[PDB]
Amino acid sequence: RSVASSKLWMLEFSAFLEQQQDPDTYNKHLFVHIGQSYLEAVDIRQIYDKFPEKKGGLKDLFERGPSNAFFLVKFWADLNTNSSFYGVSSQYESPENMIITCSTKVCSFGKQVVEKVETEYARYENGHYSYRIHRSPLCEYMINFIHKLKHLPEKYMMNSVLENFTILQVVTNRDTQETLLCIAYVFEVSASEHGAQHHIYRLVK
Amino acid sequence: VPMRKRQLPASFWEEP
Repeated sequence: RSVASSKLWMLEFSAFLEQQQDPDTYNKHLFVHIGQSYLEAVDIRQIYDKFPEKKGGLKDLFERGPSNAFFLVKFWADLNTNSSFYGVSSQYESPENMIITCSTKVCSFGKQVVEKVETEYARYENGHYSYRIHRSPLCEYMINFIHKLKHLPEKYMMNSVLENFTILQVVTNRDTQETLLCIAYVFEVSASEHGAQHHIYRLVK
Repeated sequence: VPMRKRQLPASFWEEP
């Protein structure tokens, strides 16, 4: 029940706000998280218009495959938070030692507004290979977007606004150009008394 | 099209 293709598994993912009260005191609020503690399928035709669609778009990448590399995560985000650092962290494992590139596309009404690319290298770990993005800064667009949601009069408006906010993450083997993982993220405001939640789906044609 | 009227699993609207 994981975000895992033939060659790569995303073990952890989180986006957070860390507040430094003093040099020895930090408070961290997780907005969304996977990995802190069969998958249903979603028809890709049902979400195509919420992601970039043209050459290199979600549909185009999905058609190139492999199809077992494509996932849709629905996050119920915990927006209940009160010297600030907005960051993202993620961890991946593979049986192979590869040079990988993670591309993150922030989208508004299915159009790309930001593209962030990071090259990641492997560390040997217990017979396998580990890849990690540790505390990468959230882009200014994202920070502004979080601020905007909080200053909306109602949470009914938050869900309608969040319906047109999506993220597409593409992880590629830099040397073979193979799609190792592709995760499409959709959002809603959480109403859980147990914090942020998620549903992970396999994307199918 | 609003997400609510799309061909999606029942779980899509059921926060864990």
